Amino acid sequence: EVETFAFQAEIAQLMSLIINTFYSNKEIFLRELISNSSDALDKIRYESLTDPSKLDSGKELHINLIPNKQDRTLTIVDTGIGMTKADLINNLGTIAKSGTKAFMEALQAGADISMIGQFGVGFYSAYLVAEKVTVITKHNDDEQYAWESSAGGSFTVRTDTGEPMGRGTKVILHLKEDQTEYLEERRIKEIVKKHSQFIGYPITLFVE
Amino acid sequence: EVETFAFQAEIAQLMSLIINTFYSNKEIFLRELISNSSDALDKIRYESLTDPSKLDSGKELHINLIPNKQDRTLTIVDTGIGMTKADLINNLGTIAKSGTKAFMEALQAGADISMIGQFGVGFYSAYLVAEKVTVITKHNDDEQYAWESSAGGSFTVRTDTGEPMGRGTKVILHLKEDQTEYLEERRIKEIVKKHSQFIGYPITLFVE
Ligand SMILES: CC(C)N(C)S(=O)(=O)c1cc(-c2n[nH]c(=O)n2-c2ccccc2F)c(O)cc1O
Ligand SMILES: CC(C)N(C)S(=O)(=O)c1cc(-c2n[nH]c(=O)n2-c2ccccc2F)c(O)cc1O
Repeated sequence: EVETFAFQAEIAQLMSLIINTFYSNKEIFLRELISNSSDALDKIRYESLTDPSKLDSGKELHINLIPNKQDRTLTIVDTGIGMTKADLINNLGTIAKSGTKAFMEALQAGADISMIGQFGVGFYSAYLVAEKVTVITKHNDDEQYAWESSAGGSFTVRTDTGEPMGRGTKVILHLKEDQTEYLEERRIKEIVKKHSQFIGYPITLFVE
Repeated sequence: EVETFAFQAEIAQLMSLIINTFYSNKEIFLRELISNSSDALDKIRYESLTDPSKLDSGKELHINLIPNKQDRTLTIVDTGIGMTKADLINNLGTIAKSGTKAFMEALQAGADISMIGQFGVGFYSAYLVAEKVTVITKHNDDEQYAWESSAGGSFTVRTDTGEPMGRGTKVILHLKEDQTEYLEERRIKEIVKKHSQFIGYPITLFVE
């Protein structure tokens, strides 16, 4: 059922860098994930102009933010194009290798972790606030997969023998014990207001 | 040979806004075009991981900046994925309509023309410095096309019965009489240094 993969050397090095560097402006993770959601939503919206049958798996194009104080998780849901088994494993491993090298070269030359997105490696900023990340994704042309990683050099991929979602990506952030502020309504609102105000899709913050 | 199209109402309105608004920080056009080149280069690099035969039309992934004082043109060449007849006409017309609406709504609420890229309509900033724009593009799965526009509500598309380029996009900016500074070596270098320093591809400024 569950397949285990070692991260490429440079990616594993970037994650250790993000987990061990003292950096207080951790809030940047939300903008990076929202921006990735928005790009998946654009990818599906564009593919639907030439082939209107790609919106069969969901007509609605949006982003949902779901805090869960009990489970200590923050979930970012989108109905974007989603990702295939190949994207999760190979594709987002090969494209990452290039940008990871450039970003660490930049940080060496005194750059900021807040610049991570300029290198296409914005996802890894989730390890600033999360101890484990679970990604549930579904692309039209493949099955539903669960990607998971607590860093430490490896990630797992399995078929999601769980509740089905129509086309999209659901990112589950299992927060570190001291990062519970990102489960607070006014805090999420504050971050979204200052970093993701100009997103071309509706962003709905869920209440508890 | 030559097909003439009317721009969608909102796009034609955005171009009039950019051509008529007094705005001195015109230099932003270069970053917007370079960033679009870089995204075309990423699109081809990613499509080449799953299908290595897409790099048959050129192995090299780069951006070339070519000033021509005689012709009063600045050319931005890339070897990115390129664009089809459909992209030039329909696809980049429909996706633009959404972002154009959002950007003008933002500018009404006191936003800056320098924010144009956040709306995916960064291309139209070329009309800050250019009186006419010629786009020569070539995608693997279509022929070579020439797109042209001096704004004024219309653009032209024709098959390029000219010298063939392998996969990519070549943007030719016919500069306004008072925008010749963008043909100067030190000026282009200055703009590239401060706005496009973290591009994941080699940018070569051509000498004259
Ligand atoms: C496991 C993966 C590392 N992520 C959770 S992710 O990349 O941050 C991420 C990816 C997508 C996504 N779906 N389809 C698609 O193309 N993308 C995508 C978008 C932009 C860049 C790279 C990408 F693949 C998303 O909707 C949200 C995300 O948080
Ligand atoms: C006529 C068109 C309006 N442009 C000259 S452009 O969009 O600025 C522009 C487009 C491409 C391009 N080639 N393939 C591709 O997908 N793109 C693309 C990239 C990003 C966004 C939208 C896009 F189509 C490019 O390499 C350079 C550009 O200056």
